[PDB]
Amino acid sequence: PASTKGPSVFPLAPSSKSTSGGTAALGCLVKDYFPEPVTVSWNSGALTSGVHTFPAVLQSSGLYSLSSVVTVPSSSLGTQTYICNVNHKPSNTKVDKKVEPK
Amino acid sequence: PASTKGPSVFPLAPSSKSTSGGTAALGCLVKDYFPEPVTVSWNSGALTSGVHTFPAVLQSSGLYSLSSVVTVPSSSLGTQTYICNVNHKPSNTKVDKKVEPK
Amino acid sequence: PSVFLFPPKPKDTLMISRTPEVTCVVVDVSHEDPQVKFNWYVDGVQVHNAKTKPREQQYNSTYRVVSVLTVLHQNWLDGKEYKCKVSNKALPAPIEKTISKAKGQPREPQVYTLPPSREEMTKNQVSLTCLVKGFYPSDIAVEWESNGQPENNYKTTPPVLDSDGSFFLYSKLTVDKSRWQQGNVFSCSVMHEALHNHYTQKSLSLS
Amino acid sequence: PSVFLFPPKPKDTLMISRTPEVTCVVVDVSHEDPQVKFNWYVDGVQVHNAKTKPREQQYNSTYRVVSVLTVLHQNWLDGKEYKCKVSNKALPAPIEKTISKAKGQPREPQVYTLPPSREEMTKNQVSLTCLVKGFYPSDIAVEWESNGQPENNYKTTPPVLDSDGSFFLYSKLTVDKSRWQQGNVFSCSVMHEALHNHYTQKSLSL
Repeated sequence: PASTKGPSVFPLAPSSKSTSGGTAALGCLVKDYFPEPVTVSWNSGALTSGVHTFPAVLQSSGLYSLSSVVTVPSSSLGTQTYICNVNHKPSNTKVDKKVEPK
Repeated sequence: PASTKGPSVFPLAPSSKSTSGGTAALGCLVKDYFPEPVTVSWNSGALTSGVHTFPAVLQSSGLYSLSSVVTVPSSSLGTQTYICNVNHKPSNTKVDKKVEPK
Repeated sequence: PSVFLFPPKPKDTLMISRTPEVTCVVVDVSHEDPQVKFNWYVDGVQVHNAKTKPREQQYNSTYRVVSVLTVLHQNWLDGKEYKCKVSNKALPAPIEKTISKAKGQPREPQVYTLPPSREEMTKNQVSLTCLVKGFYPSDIAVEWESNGQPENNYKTTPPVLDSDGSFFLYSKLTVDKSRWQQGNVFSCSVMHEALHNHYTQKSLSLS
Repeated sequence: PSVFLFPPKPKDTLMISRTPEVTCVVVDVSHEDPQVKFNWYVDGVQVHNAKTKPREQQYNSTYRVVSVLTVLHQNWLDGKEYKCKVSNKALPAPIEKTISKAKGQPREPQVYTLPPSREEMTKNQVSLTCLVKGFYPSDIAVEWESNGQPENNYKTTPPVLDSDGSFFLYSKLTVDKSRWQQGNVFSCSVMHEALHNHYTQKSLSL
């Protein structure tokens, strides 16, 4: 019956080994939607640098699945906050999801 | 009923953090025997230097209690191993006890 | 802010196939002013860049910035000098470091093989020695091989300044006494600027 | 700041004939900030002047008040910890530096002498080689001799860590191919803590 199914937004938390003043990587794993597309934009238009919105993959289930990641300092993991705006135009679904640590 | 009661041998540990090049002191606390005597040896006849087998004391319990100590390097705490041979002739009790850093 | 210059590895500049590089490391670049500017010079020329290549990182409570300059085997072998200039706003003046191969005419290394002492072949393992003397500069590389493969239980002493002013060292390969007796043949390969194709070789056996 | 402790020379602690010494060196002391004080501690004890003796400076524009302490071969060999405690006005706090000999079961060294290579028999000078391995700690003294007399033209590589946590090094004596031809006998002397009488001697000749 469903022509459309909104997507589920889960936080790929930064690596707890972190330190030194080094690189960390976080993200927003956008799982089990259909149909394409899924635009992923970060903090709503202001953190575009180092961002790689990966191509969607068709699960043996038939629902879609895209990983959306961003490299930022292992030193800005605490003050700033990282907000992934996954906008799903087909199902009219908008789910923001906070990416903060474990 | 008991004419005799063997003694308990416990290790007065130096330390396991040890190192530098100073003095450390270890030992064998021989507690709650009767009757006197308690001869105390170290490694069975070979480390007599710096050894002070303290006089036995009569606890308000009536059982005896002697401290048997030896000054050796803070630097030979790891390789000399230190073995205290507490031979209690009245109760026919011989308890060796290893003295070592916890 | 500290800066350390690192030269390419001895083999890198001896083999055209390898890639020799000069690395400039900067440690203790405060969290506040992480801006770091590199300027490279090859004999005082290139304030205007070159190959160059920086990256950026974070540590204890400071920053570490690495810049890498690929060099030309012959520029290095021809004694050219490489300058790394590190400018940081949190620095009174820029810090400059410079490196190159030691100055001096290149002397060919003499490589000799030395079998174990009679008094050692009474142990399960012996020592096969390879003497390399009279070379200059000290940049050099030593290796062992028995058959079409490397022997990995050996050690090389660091180079030592002889009375000559040339350099000498010893590499000690350790083999199961059983092998050395089976008539096996070993060989140490020495790589130096002064050797024909930057490489010579010597064999050692039990005959 | 700037303090640096130094251990005694290996040969000094192995023979009572010589006197070992822990040398505390402080660099870059200012003209307007001299007055350098010291304090030596052996395993805690001694806070008040022990048997020390420091003096002499002048440099590139700085100081360097080097203090020196007499060591007891036994004390050092047994591993007592020597602590130099410097104190300066132009210094934020009291700097420190300690040191004891490398810890670990000592291991007697194996000494082997090697003839010059056949291939080297083409030069006006040859190489007498002395191998020394299996020793721990790394403190070691190596010398050469000929029928009672000392050899000057020799060089010894520093201690290198082998696979088993032991050390090895090579000593190299340079001698006239003639002397080696005449059949003279050369000897490699090795001083180390684990050697019976702190000394062993190996010979080589044609």
